[PDB]
Amino acid sequence: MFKDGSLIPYLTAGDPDKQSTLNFLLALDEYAGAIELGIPFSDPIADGKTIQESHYRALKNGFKLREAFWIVKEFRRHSSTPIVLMTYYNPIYRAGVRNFLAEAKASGVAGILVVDLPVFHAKEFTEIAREEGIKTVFLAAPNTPDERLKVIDDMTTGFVYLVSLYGTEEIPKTAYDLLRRAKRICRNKVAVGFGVSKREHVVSLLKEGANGVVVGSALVKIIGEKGREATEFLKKKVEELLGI
Repeated sequence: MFKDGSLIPYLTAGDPDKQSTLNFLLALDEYAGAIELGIPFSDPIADGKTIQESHYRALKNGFKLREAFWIVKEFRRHSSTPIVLMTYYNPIYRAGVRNFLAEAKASGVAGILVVDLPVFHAKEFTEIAREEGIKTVFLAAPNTPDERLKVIDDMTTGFVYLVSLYGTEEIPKTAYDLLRRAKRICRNKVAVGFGVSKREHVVSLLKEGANGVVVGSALVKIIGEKGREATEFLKKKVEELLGI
């Protein structure tokens, strides 16, 4: 979904509020190959500490599901950078898969990543996503075996998102091994969420074959600290990571 060498910011919708999120997106767009917008959830058990706290913040401040769509829709007026909605299944399930995906599209979403999509539902979900015009993004962690990477690559229409709960401050070996395995298997492009915090991380990861590098925790850490005034600090952290 993005150019090779792309940096992909991840932001939590409504952290600290929907207007600020929108502001952060507009400020980072010029460096983005694509953007992951996370829908906060009460039990984000698949995320690392930093991102989990951002979900807590967003929810405490009163985030409401469709505000995520408001954000995408407003962003669309200014830019066409691909946006991938990242969510837990619960919200989608409760709202009705097709309804959600349909609403997602109408607002401008290009792709969707369902963190904990039950395998039992993968098939129908992907079919509906295709019908509704939304590209799929599936996640794989270091404990994902080659056979599953393949099943994942065959269902993916957007890109494969490789993650590492490991944290770091070096990229863990197990993260690199996942990347190496994926490139040897995936036809789709792959993006990596290995918690980059330094310029050397971005350089290395792209050099090792990542088509794109997601930058989430780094960005979210500044937002948890600066609140609405995070903007400028965000632009500096991305420039730092890009060597500019």
